[PDB]
Amino acid sequence: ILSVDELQNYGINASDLQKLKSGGIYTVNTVLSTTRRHLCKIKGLSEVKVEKIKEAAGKIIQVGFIPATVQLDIRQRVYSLSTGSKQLDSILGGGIMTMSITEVFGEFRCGKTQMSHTLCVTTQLPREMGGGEGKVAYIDTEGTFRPERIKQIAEGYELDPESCLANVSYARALNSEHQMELVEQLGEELSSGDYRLIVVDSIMANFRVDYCGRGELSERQQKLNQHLFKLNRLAEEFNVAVFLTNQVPIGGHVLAHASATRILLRKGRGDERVAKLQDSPDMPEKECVYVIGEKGITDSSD
Amino acid sequence: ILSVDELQNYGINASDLQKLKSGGIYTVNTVLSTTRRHLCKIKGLSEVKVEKIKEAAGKIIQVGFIPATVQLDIRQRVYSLSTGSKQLDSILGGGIMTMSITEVFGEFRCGKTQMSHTLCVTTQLPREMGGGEGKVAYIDTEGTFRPERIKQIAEGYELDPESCLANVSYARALNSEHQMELVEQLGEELSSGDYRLIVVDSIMANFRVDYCGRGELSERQQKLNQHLFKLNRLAEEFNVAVFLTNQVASATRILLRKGRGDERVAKLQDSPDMPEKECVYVIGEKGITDSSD
Amino acid sequence: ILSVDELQNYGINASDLQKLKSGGIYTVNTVLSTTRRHLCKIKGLSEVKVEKIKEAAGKIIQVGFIPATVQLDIRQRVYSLSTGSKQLDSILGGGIMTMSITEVFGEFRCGKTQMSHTLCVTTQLPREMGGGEGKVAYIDTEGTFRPERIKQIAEGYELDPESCLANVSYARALNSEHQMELVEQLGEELSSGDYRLIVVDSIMANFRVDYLSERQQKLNQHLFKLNRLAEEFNVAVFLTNQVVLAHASATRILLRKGRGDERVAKLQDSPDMPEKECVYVIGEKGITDSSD
Amino acid sequence: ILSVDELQNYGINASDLQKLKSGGIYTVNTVLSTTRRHLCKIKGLSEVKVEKIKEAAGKIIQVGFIPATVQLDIRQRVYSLSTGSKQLDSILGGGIMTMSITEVFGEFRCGKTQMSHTLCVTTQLPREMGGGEGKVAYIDTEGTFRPERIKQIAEGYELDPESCLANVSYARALNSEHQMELVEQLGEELSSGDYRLIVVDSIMANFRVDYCGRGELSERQKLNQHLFKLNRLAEEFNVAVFLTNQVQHVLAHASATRILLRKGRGDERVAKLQDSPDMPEKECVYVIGEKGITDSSD
Amino acid sequence: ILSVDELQNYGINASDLQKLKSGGIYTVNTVLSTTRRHLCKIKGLSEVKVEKIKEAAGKIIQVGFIPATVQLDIRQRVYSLSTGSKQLDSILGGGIMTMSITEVFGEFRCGKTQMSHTLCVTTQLPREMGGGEGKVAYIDTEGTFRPERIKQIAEGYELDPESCLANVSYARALNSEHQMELVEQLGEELSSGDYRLIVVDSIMANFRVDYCGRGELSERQKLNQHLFKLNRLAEEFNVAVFLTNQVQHVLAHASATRILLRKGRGDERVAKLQDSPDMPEKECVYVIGEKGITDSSD
Amino acid sequence: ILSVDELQNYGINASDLQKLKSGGIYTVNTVLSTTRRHLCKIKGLSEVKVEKIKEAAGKIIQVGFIPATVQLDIRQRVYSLSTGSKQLDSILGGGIMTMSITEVFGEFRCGKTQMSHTLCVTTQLPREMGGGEGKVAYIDTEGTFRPERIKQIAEGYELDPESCLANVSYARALNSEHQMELVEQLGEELSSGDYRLIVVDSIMANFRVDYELSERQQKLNQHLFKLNRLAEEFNVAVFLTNQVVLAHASATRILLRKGRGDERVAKLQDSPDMPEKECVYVIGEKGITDSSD
Ligand SMILES: Nc1ncnc2c1ncn2[C@@H]1O[C@H](COP(=O)(O)OP(=O)(O)O)[C@@H](O)[C@H]1O
Ligand SMILES: Nc1ncnc2c1ncn2[C@@H]1O[C@H](COP(=O)(O)OP(=O)(O)O)[C@@H](O)[C@H]1O
Ligand SMILES: Nc1ncnc2c1ncn2[C@@H]1O[C@H](COP(=O)(O)OP(=O)(O)O)[C@@H](O)[C@H]1O
Ligand SMILES: [Mg+2]
Ligand SMILES: [Mg+2]
Ligand SMILES: [Mg+2]
Repeated sequence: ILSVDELQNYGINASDLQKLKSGGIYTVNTVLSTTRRHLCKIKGLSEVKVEKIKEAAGKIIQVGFIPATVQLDIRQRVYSLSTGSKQLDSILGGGIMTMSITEVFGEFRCGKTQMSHTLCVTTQLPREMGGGEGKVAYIDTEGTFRPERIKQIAEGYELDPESCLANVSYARALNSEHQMELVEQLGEELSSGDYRLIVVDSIMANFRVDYCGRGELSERQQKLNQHLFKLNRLAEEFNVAVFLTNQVPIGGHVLAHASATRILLRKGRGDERVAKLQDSPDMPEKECVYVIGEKGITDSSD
Repeated sequence: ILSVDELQNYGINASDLQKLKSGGIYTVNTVLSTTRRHLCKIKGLSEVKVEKIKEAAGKIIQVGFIPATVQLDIRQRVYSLSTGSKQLDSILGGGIMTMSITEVFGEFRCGKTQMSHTLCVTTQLPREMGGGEGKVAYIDTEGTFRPERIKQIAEGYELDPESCLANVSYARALNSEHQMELVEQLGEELSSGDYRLIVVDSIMANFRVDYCGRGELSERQQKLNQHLFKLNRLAEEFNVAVFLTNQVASATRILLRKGRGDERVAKLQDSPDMPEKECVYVIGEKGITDSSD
Repeated sequence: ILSVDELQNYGINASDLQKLKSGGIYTVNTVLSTTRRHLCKIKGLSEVKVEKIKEAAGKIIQVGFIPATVQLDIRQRVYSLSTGSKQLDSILGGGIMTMSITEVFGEFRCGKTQMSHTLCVTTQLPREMGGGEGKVAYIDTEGTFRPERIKQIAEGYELDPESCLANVSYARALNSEHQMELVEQLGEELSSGDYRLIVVDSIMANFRVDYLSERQQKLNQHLFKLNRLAEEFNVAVFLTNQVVLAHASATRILLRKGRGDERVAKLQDSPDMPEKECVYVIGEKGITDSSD
Repeated sequence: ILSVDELQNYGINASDLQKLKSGGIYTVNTVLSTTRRHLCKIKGLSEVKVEKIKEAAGKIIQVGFIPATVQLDIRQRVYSLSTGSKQLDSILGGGIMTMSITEVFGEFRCGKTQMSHTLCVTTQLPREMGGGEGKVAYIDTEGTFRPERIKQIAEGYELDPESCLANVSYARALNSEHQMELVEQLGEELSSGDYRLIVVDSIMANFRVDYCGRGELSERQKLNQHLFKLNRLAEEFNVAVFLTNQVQHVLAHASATRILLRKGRGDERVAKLQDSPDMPEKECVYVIGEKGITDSSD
Repeated sequence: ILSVDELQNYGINASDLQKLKSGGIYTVNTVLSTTRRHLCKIKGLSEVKVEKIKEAAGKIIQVGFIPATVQLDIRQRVYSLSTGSKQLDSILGGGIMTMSITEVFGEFRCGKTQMSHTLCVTTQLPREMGGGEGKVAYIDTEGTFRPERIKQIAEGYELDPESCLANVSYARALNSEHQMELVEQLGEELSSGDYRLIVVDSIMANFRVDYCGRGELSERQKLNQHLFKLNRLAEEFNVAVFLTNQVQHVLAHASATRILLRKGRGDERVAKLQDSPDMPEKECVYVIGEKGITDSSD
Repeated sequence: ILSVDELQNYGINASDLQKLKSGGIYTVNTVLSTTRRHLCKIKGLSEVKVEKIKEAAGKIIQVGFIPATVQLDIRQRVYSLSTGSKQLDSILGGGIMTMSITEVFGEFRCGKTQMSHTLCVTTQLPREMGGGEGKVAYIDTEGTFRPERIKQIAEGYELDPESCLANVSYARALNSEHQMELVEQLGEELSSGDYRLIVVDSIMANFRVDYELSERQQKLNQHLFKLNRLAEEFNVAVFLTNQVVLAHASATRILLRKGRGDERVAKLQDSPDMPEKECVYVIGEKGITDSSD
């Protein structure tokens, strides 16, 4: 990831960089992504500075027409974060992928928060065993974050548990607007390049709580759009997997279109649970079997 | 617990604070957890002043990304409210957890009211003795409260019956609605911060009789739901444990069944910390205990 | 127990009092225990009107978290009415308990009616010897009520017979609907607050004849109304039953025929006391101990 | 006893009264007793009509809580029908009491039919000597109703025998359903208020024959309905119900009081009060003489 | 395709040619297409210079009235790019046709991106079997372009995956302004004449987010200019512009031919030729197999 | 039709014919129609030459008030170009009229291009069948011309298709200025006199993107004036199509609309002489045909 600071040599004053920081512009990728119209309304930014900023930013990263071979090289750098269950890793083609949006959904009691915790613990695993070796941002919209569970699963994975606990980040989304403010503020944390996973558990809870009654659902939806859009944008810029959790599916066409990958969970026999991929741009629908044990989400044979 | 007093020296007028008091906001955590649109809905509050109130609340304590190590340090303050049964304490990690909602259901004469009384007495116990050394609030819907039982249990644990009987604030939840605003007006009581337990027994007794007939169950549900929602949030910022009793949203769920003779069986259904287990208990002179006890 | 008339002092027109009394609301306690939704169902009352009447009633008597010492004090006024036998009263903690539903059941002629008469006479006794010093409302469904038995037992306890008879308010329930309307009208007569006991003998002798799901729902409504009335009016509602209803009754006792006139009373269920059994007998003095 | 015709002046036309009488309702007490649902089953009656009928009946005779002194005054209207033997009258507290069911049972020849004849002849006696001074409805399920015995006992009680015979309403029940049809047509002739006793001798003779096999024992809830109807008329007409039964849980709970009849030494007979709502168990000695049941010493 | 570099020897210096390159004019056909008023807007270009450039370009290729046999010969140079399913090719009369705008639209998951990848590979096919034997210009507006998918489909089409990927030129459009800047800069790369297809998947993705509120619908004429530029590129460069649209008027006018995609039972998919310049409305069955869009039978 | 070559015997040298031909004048009719001033603006033609040419050419045709005695004979020289639909020709009086500009307009997919293609073939037919037995000039501004469609329609009419394409001269109008150049030097091709139709499809396509309105209509009216005179002295029909000041130039106007289902409506919006009427047409393999046919 390349931030906005390293622009000092290209002819950008510190005042303009600070204005970009205040506007939520923390990296070159979001400099390119943000249009000149949206760049203009940034506080303190003129209608002539945004252009020269744009040509300055265009020089660092080659933004143009390229053969698909270098595009394959680009997509080689996304990480297939393991979801704990090896069969669930295989069915998704490696598991949750960074730079893309993946949603898990189902009834209550189906094992979603446990999937989130398993991702939080395995995301700090290095390459070649399903980890990304990158930090995690957890948004707790349900107040259900249990750090001792993360330490437990870390002991299960034979890693220094205190390190795993310090690496994972955490926020308690007290309301939908607090969650929105948090996802908007992720700029200066994701800019450092240490974070390679955002997990929201759940995504819709505060939206359903704050917005009640049919007279504001559309409002919710469009806010959701922005929220979801930002998440997707945050996925594409900093190369982080966005892992949503939702109850039931619900979210409508808005969430169906926003979510690139979708998984449904349902109960099986005892602690055995069964999952169904429902939508994905790479793989067809199939089935998988998992269990919730002392080390989070694993295979039944584990 | 950080009440709304610390807004005054941060740039908030006394009239604004009193309006917040009328608005149901009595702690810094509560105002930090209230939506701007929700905060301006309070009568006498304009949308311009709620913003400055919000950052005034935000300066005293930060809300956002905090390393999970610090979140674990914060979680370390929670106290396990001992049920009185050492084995049942073990199967729940020391008892009822704070910051969360506990629900108990089963057939009648299964000890749920006895469980409520035992928690109501053990809450006064100091730390490392299964209690938070804090006060109790009892919200009675079935009218089965017996202060004589609290005195008896305080005798059983070698506690002053008058002292434990004194640290219990009691109120009858006559109807479902009255239950709603009796839960709503807990801000004043918990703003002292001494409280560690709130008990409602039973949760569904008032709602089941206030809304009868399949013509309104749906709306009845959401009523109950919003009630539950408040309870859930009412459990978090105040570091209290809410014990809900049910008759046959809740973070913990327990089933109680009648066993052979005078013993009963306890089973766990839902928990965000430990898997389900099984246990046995009796109702001795000190309340719910182990059979050998 | 305070009538809603003090509510008149709070800027409230007499039409409100008449409407509340017509709707079955006869005391500030009933106002506090009645919901806005059901109070609006009363003809002539609007939503804001019900809101203001409720807040005025709450201004009369506060309903909120009080220290439990005050709850013990208000619990001290709870009356323990002797059943006539010292053993059963001891295993009951001092007799029957007000603010609660006591149900006794057993075989045919286990002494349920005789023990109902003993409860009818003992409640008129003052405190310090297991009484309640007040009147008793006797709802009879099988036709087994006998004033002469009450007179004889009252003479046994060495008190005026005719005053004892005039001290009991009796009603015969002909069928289930009459049984319900009687307990509905109990509020008006109990608003005076003199009564202490509500005997129903027996609860479902008319429900069985008049009818299942509708019968069960109607009986559930009946028992709920009885329980609410017992809670609000500081009276013990004592039920008898023959051989669902356990849900409403706070305390349950089973009666078994023994050898000859000897009878066994078993505490099958209680909210407070443990499972204990005892022996009693029906004699010239009513319900007495086996040695007595 | 106030008939339903007393509702005519309260705002009810004769058509509704006739429709009520068609359903077996001849007394305002029966109007109050019958639930609104059962009154809806009456042909030609609507829910509004049922409600207004009930409201009108409530006003003429009040139902509500009253002081128990008034209830003692009401219970003072209960007759004590003489059994014929003074000691058994003392044991029973005055004899056979109306408003309740009295059952007598025992072996054959104990004198159950003779007891029924004695009651049918002594009910006609005035008060203050054990009589109810009213008519008696005899139902014979055995063919043993002997008017000559009634005449003989009436002559024994120095009373006109012809009036005694004319004063008793005799019916012969051929089978069980005929016996029922009799008991729920009894409402018409009981409305006159002249009857104080309903003798059913016996209650089991027709049922033990008309129903045979374990399949029909469950059906004989029909007997429950029969006995409930008898108790209802006993309550709402102030008449004693004197049932007769033989020996070889229904009647145990249906009958308010019970008596065993047993054979003694020689012609002596013993009557044991097995159950009674208010009296304790005792035993009496009696004989069956020319005047029916009589004290053994006399 | 003859680049404007053919004007250097006709009496135009290199500076004017370089300015033409900077002005977006890269072909003599592009010179003839555009009006002199548009050339005079270019910095450093005067009216006389513009006129002499137009005069010189007119001599290279004639623009006048010719017999329709010659125009039939010219129309014989269109490319019939197979869609992937032979049935839909028969419905289209040869599949995709160049010098035209083909717009396929449908709901999410319908298979517009899969068909775009099938097109990226099948255009590279030599002709006589449904191909175009040329490069592809892929513009992605949603991040859904999978090079591995093209690799796998090309392997299904027994081709070298590495060269097949090297031919297609990919561009990720972050926002609408970038998407446009890309489409006008497409003129420089298209001047080689190697390309046969320009995929835009999807056309309206950046517009739904870069413009919000009823105020900016009027500005979202800029999209019309975008589509006009795409149409001009397709007309001048003998390339087929294949658009993708998401469903929930002027856009319909811009596209020469349209296809609508619908989901059927199971994985069966249906394609309807909603609008076509010279074909009737029909229905086709297709599936997304290991080699992209293909017939349901195979 | 007689070209300016026959003027040479009047006393005019061949040294001035080429420059006047470069000025857009190729026939004596164009000489008479044009004014002295417009000949003066032509480079190389002096005022003496301007007056000499016109005075020499004017001794073949007179100018004055005209009773209709002889014009009816000249009026019957007008051809009736069949549209392909008997009903549509009937409401149009037998088909598209020459000596005038016919304009059809409609929204997207109304069949205007198909109508132009059909009219390219029906002209090939002789008279007494709705044709003109002559060439067709197609000016295309949207790129929707298809010689294979002409093939199909000519096959439909039982005609030689290769000859039919041989008799259709095509020209693609890239922009408005090239469109006007095509129109202005179209006279040199029509000087042969064998043409019977001129198709411009569509007339407004180039101007809507090239153009500021004042100059747009200023140029458009000149374009329409030139088209109208071409149609006038060349005995050809100018067929224009429009997508939905033009109405004044076009003598006949037709609206094509999509009706219920696949039915299409051809309303006669405006005609110089015949009343507004109604028709239904279908685009078949033969081009434009009647709904029943
Ligand atoms: N510390 C633990 N060790 C083992 N299992 C646990 C632990 N904590 C929770 N679980 C199990 O994880 C299961 C699913 O939890 P969770 O993911 O929170 O469900 P949800 O899908 O509702 O979020 C629970 O049934 C519980 O038994
Ligand atoms: N990598 C793949 N390999 C095979 N089939 C695929 C692949 N990706 C998607 N599909 C199929 O195509 C469908 C989605 O096609 P896509 O072009 O992404 O739809 P759209 O563009 O209309 O949203 C999937 O449901 C699946 O059937
Ligand atoms: N060869 C053909 N045979 C029959 N109908 C056709 C043929 N070609 C096109 N069409 C019909 O003609 C219509 C196209 O009309 P078009 O000429 O494009 O009008 P416009 O130019 O006003 O858009 C299409 O809807 C199509 O159904
Ligand atoms: Mg969860
Ligand atoms: Mg797509
Ligand atoms: Mg067209």
